Amino acid sequence: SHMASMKKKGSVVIVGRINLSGDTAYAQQTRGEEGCQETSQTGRDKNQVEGEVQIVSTATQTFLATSINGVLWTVYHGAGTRTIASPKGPVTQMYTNVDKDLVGWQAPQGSRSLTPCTCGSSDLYLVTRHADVIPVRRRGDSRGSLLSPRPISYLKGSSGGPLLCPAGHAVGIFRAAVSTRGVAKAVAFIPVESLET
Ligand SMILES: COc1ccc2nc(C)c(O[C@@H]3C[C@H]4C(=O)N[C@]5(C(=O)NS(=O)(=O)C6(C)CC6)C[C@H]5/C=C\CCCCC[C@H](NC(=O)O[C@@H]5CCC[C@H]5F)C(=O)N4C3)nc2c1
Ligand SMILES: [Zn+2]
Repeated sequence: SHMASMKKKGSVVIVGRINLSGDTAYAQQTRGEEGCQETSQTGRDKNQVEGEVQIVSTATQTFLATSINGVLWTVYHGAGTRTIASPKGPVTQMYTNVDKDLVGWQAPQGSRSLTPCTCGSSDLYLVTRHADVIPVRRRGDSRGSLLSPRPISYLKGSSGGPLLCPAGHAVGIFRAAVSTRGVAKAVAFIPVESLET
């Protein structure tokens, strides 16, 4: 049967975190590939969630997700409409806006949220999936220039991650990057003003 064969997409799965709790940022893995794949099909994740910045994966892609205002946020171009695995099964998005490249699920129990920035700073810090902290000078409301131009491979797979102000508040989450000749020159982010409700 055609219809009896039709499968459902898996869930997004938290497979790690970027620990920002001390004086040193570092990535932690909390689930390997096989467990990720199994957890994606069942949607049941018994792992204890911690921190603000999660490493997340689908069957095919991996990226980041950041908790702000009690919502775990990430990019639509990573997560699409997918549910997220939780200790109680798959959890449906409570926010979806493809026009902002944004989705959100209720923050997992045990997680913490970052504080939205109110400083109006232009000195930003992008945290990557590799726990690199990359100085960015803000350009207007939703863009930023890299102070230090690195290869664009350094930024691949960090969408959903936070841009932070000097005090560690969330200014937005990383959405896109602009390069020239393969060197990253600027970034676009979803302002924290939209990361609420
Ligand atoms: C499908 O529904 C939608 C809805 C809205 C929507 N909105 C945007 C902007 C969009 O873009 C897509 C995905 C996004 C991306 O790659 N995001 C990053 C990442 O890391 N992704 S990822 O985590 O690897 C991944 C893929 C999730 C797992 C962080 C970069 C890092 C490196 C980029 C490498 C080369 C790619 C350069 C692109 N450049 C660019 O578009 O610049 C724009 C154009 C001019 C201004 C500027 F904003 C770019 O950055 N893109 C291309 N797709 C969609 C799709
Ligand atoms: Zn701030």
